[PDB]
Amino acid sequence: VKCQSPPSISNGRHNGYEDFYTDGSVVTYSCNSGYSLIGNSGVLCSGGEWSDPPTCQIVKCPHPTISNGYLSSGFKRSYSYNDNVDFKCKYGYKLSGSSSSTCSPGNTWKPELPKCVR
Repeated sequence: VKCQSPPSISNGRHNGYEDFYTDGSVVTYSCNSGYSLIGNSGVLCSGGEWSDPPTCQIVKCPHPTISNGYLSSGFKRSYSYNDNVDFKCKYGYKLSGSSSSTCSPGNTWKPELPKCVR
């Protein structure tokens, strides 16, 4: 079985390091300047069939806010895919949820923002 170069994708493209993949190979796809590449940064042609291909969407999360348990490690007026914001529970409060989230590739803060509780 063989795996020719992968076809284009969601407004994105593919450019690994060859033009005749076969099996167990991978291709780091590319997204238009502005679209985030979601997935395992590399398609996976296994058995002559490309699989688990990444996406080319816009990863612009809202804001990693929370009940006083805001973050104090890396928070910018704007973020996108990654940018893990650590949540500093305001005062001796506990963060019910996750004290460390990140601007995922779906425009959000995963895991679910934390909750500063007592």
